[PDB]
Amino acid sequence: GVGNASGDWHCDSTWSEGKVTTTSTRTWVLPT
Amino acid sequence: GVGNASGDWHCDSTWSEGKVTTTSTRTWVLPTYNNHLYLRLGTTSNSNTYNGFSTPWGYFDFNRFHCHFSPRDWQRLINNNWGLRPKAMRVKIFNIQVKEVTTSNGETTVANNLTSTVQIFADSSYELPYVMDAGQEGSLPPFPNDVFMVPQYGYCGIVTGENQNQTDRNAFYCLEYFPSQMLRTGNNFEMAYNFEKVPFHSMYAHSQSLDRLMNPLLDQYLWHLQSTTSGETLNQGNAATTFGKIRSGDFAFYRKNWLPGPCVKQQRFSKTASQNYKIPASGGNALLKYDTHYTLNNRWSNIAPGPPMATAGPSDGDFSNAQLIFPGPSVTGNTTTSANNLLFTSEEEIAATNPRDTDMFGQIADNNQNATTAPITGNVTAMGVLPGMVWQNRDIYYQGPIWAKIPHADGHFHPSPLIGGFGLKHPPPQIFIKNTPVPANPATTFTAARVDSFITQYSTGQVAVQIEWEIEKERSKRWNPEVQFTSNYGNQSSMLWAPDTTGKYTEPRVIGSRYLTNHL
Amino acid sequence: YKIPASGGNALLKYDTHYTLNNRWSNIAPGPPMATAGPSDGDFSNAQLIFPGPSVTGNTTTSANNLLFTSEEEIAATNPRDTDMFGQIADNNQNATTAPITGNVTAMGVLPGMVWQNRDIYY
Amino acid sequence: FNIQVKEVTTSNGETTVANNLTSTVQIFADSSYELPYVMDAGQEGSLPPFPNDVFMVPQYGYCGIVTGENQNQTDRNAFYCLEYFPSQMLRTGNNFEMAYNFEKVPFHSMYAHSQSLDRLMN
Amino acid sequence: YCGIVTGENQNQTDRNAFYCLEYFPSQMLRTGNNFEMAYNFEKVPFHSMYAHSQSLDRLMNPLLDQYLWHLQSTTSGETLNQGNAATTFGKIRSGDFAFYRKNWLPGPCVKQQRFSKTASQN
Amino acid sequence: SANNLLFTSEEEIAATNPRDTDMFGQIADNNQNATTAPITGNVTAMGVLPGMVWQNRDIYY
Amino acid sequence: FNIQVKEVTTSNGETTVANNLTSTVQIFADSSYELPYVMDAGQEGSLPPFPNDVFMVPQYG
Ligand SMILES: Nc1ncnc2c1ncn2[C@H]1C[C@H](O)[C@@H](COP(=O)(O)O)O1
Repeated sequence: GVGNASGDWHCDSTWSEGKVTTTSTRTWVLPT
Repeated sequence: GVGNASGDWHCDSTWSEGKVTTTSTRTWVLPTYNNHLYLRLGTTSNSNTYNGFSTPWGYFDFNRFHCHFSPRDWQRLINNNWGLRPKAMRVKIFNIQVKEVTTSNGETTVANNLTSTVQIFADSSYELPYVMDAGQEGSLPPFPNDVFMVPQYGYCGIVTGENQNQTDRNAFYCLEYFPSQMLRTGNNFEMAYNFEKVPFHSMYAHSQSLDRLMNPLLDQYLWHLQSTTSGETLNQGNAATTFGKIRSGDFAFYRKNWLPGPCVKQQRFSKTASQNYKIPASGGNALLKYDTHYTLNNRWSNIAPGPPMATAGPSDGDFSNAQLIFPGPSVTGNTTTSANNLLFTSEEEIAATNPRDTDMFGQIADNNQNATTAPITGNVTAMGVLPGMVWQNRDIYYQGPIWAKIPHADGHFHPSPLIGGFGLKHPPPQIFIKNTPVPANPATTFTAARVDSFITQYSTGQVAVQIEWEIEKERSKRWNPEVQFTSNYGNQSSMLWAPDTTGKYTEPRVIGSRYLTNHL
Repeated sequence: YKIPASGGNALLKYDTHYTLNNRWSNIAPGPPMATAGPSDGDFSNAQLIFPGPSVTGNTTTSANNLLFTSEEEIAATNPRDTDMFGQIADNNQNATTAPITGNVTAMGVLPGMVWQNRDIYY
Repeated sequence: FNIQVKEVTTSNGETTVANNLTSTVQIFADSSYELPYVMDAGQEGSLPPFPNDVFMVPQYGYCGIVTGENQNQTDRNAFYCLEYFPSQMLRTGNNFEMAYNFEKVPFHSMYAHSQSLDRLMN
Repeated sequence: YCGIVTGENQNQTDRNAFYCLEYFPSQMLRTGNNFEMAYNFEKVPFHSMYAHSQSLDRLMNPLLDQYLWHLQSTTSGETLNQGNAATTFGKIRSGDFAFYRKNWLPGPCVKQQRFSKTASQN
Repeated sequence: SANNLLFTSEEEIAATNPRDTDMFGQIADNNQNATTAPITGNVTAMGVLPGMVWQNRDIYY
Repeated sequence: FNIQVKEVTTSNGETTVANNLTSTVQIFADSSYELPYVMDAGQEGSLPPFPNDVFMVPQYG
């Protein structure tokens, strides 16, 4: 719907003994 | 959906035999801070220098008591229960409305932008520096029908030396690095939290004075030496020493089981301008230097109301820095000449257990007396805690803070905010909020430079906070009627504790919580 | 030294006391501290005094008729009653200015302190 | 136990004493600690050490908070009336009993240190 | 091992004690014999291996100002003993941080003499 | 020469507690009055007080 | 029902009105009779008799 957001802004890094997982979000502009 | 409200406005207090639950709602406005960018901050001023950052984010703060208690409620609470302590909390933000401003020439137009997002996250992890806790504006307003502006979030960084500058140690925390929820109208946010077991705050005044708890009728079975010589003259008399069994009446001499207080002395000033010595606010001898302060890393930090101590009553002509000062209804600006327009908190009630702010802790023999050398007593001003001491904490106030976060350090002793309140290791989390950026029309050919042209927006909605307080009734066996706080206001042209003809609302007096009595 | 029991300079004023709400309350045997042995010729207010068999009335001239409790045993862990806690540099020494030590009389508890409590008595 | 209530005739010159069998003495102990505690400090009245010594029960009196150097009372001062508490009534042949459990408390140290704190090193 | 020393003079009191290691049962080994033992530490506070990135005195939000007021000056001017009599109060504003009432006091403390690594300065 | 020695240091602690050579702070050691000037006392020894927070000395390799 | 919240632009000379869809009007009725009752005596504000008459909600004092 128009009124509902379609995703949450999460940027994160989670570290493991063997693997690290990176996550980042950004806002963008698109011209014509 | 766009058409449906996402929460109802309920403000309420429900009272139980054991627990009272407060609930209040308010409407808020959120600007766009710093045109969307984090800014370094620092000034170097000698006894003030500081360094840090200002953020594009804003936060909700419900740290003042009056946020959750209507005057009457506060009354009900304090005239009936001995202690109280917060148990659990839950918050929710809703009816987000994002506005966009056209800003035509001369006239600025505002219209809803339905598809716009404001982002909220609260951090449990306490990874962001806590600031909600001390001495600051931004808490929801006391009166329900008052809209408020969400405070901007800015944090301080460790300053080394008297000069402000940063070391490698200084750190930068970027709010965008945390995952946060994104809302649009029709979206809502909610969270819950549970306070940790904490000592019930004492809402009573001692009906006994520490120094004398003994039975007036009997006399100790111990003896003390009363006089080295005869007569009442200091250096003359017959040599013999005399001992005497401590009898009823010579109470000041009774050996007791406990010592009254931890203590730091405070300078005292008189509300009557005339009485004080002349002291400037600036220069080599600005007041600051003469007011009790603690030297930290080369910087004077003036001690805030200090280790709880007794203080002159509110009406008294003399007042100390130890007491907290609140504006008072009548005062118009940031500054005022006569202190008759201010409100003073006072801890007379504490006097029964610990030392007075302006007076000393006591006096100690500072010397080994001898027939040829007279005895000298030293005046004690600062006294750290000693085995067997018992003291009372500073009282809480209707408009005083509620909790404060206990510093993450190896050692802390008897955590109780000094400003008053409950000390928590994990305090209600700061809830952050910010309006997502949006972009003005942007150039047709690509440019790497970060975009800087944004549409102007602001948002508004309501937040609702509910706290569940655990309280304990009195259960005293005192016979004579207690003191209780009742208004007692004289005939008023425009009644107190209420909005007035202008429509303004202001709190008349500062109110504590210790009206009920209890013995030691 | 000569000291009266009454008047402007009655003993009370010179014996370590704690000012509470404008009233001197003389400190009872205070925070546990070491004290002269019972036999010793000097005694402090810190020690507890008991009548003793021979004493007839409420008052007596010679303290040889009284009984004194003493905490010599405590000496191993904490400071002496009549002596001080220690002495601290009360100044920043310098080639042109000599070092000054301050005598410390009252000392609140500090991290790492260990002390013994006053003993119990029959 | 073995409550014996006596009544005194008090004739002229001579005072006579005789038992009144139907008379009541009332005892209650309060757990709730609602009455100000006084038993605790520095005072006569404890049972005598020697068993075969009869003793006089102490009279109960309590202190009130004094504000200032001058004695007078504030609203804060309170009055506790013992009759306001429920208490047991006895007559000869009636007895009273009660029990209590101390709370866990640090063992009192009944030893003297054989080492001096300052030097524990080898 | 060290023994408790009474006084400034070394000598022993009855209190001094002697511990003889042979009085304890111990294992006897020869080549080919070995000894082993285990132990469990007790729960203890994690040692802090970090440096504070904030200075205690200022934890507040630089941007806002307290809602409390303090008295700033008894008189006008910047000269210590001259000026107009009136006392002035002011709402603690952003910047006058040294004046912000805080919730905590920074440290337990004992002063220490200071010396300079350059021989000349002392 | 002390240039041949190694010194441990607790600069890091400075954020929370007082400096070794400097004092704890200064207290009003007097009751000011129009005829009598205010005197501040230098505090050298300070026992623990309610609301104090400090760091412990660091460990070393 | 059919709540319609309007927002007014109020340009110069001319005042414009347009719907603001996301706006909230709040209603509660109190059973508990905790608020002083006034509906009862002698006063204008009741719905108009004739059906096709729009009316202005009375202000509460
Ligand atoms: N407000 C507040 N928050 C957290 N901790 C507190 C507070 N007030 C006192 N204390 C602590 C101080 C000691 O650690 C402990 C003593 O328990 P006691 O039962 O008081 O003898 O209680």
